[PDB]
Amino acid sequence: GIVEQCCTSICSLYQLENYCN
Amino acid sequence: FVNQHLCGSHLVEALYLVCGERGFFYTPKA
Repeated sequence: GIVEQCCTSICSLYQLENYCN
Repeated sequence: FVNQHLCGSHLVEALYLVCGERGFFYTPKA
């Protein structure tokens, strides 16, 4: 999930936008 | 501000700034 991709590991804009509506 | 470890309120703030008027969904347990 988002925590695994952005918190426990380094985040990226590509990944963040996956969570925008 | 995006390319780092973002957790909790710090991650929520990033989604807020990046998504803008589109909004977003935060699911800590996915």
